[PDB]
Amino acid sequence: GSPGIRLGSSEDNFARFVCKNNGVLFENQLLQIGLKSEFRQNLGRMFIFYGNKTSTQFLNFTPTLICADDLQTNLNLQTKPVDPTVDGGAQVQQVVNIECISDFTEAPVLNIQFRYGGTFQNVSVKLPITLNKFFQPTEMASQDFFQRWKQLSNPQQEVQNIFKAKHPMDTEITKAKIIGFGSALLEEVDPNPANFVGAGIIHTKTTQIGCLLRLEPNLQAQMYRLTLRTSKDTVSQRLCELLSEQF
Amino acid sequence: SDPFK
Repeated sequence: GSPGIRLGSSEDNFARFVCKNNGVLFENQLLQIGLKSEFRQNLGRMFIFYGNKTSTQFLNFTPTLICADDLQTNLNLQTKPVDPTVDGGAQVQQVVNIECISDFTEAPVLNIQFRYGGTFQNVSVKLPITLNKFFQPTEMASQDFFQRWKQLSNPQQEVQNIFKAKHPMDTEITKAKIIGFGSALLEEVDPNPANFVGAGIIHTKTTQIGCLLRLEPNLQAQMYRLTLRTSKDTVSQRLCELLSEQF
Repeated sequence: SDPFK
């Protein structure tokens, strides 16, 4: 995607917030933006923490959430005004109430405008609300898994990606990443114990999408094969896109 | 053999 160096961009740390909800999204020399989020069903609550790293107040501090056109239809975000004056060394919080209307690919933009020393300060960063946040894990027995796997009918509902590892292929980190992504992590389904299997339901207002995945590490080749099978083509695509970036 | 076909 988007060409050129991802440093000083709107998305430097986005990928660190797909399989976890808490941490520092952005930090320049004036402002730190932290996150803490929780999701249930098709809903979420995201706390955004604005930290003034300086010894002077920020004035007219105004964070705004922007959702590009298709995103508008698929994601509803509700929030309340933040106090515009932020003391040096202080933090102010914003709470963002999230409702997923239907599956979606784009991310909202958080724009922050404030005055510091009489100067106009402007920051834009992509906010890590991603489709996998709306997962319900679904534990099930291996027989039930394979019966559902083999109900795929529409070829477009199956998406596979064979890709080079970007990170060390550590077993326990991999387990943690799948659990953080949000599906159940099913053991004793793939007879090869080195592979990972997941199952869950993506919840949206209008549609519930059942999802099955398989991750096959190839340690000597430093490669993975990821397979998504779900009840909606666009969900298989976005989940494969997201998960692939994590390994 | 392979339950995934």
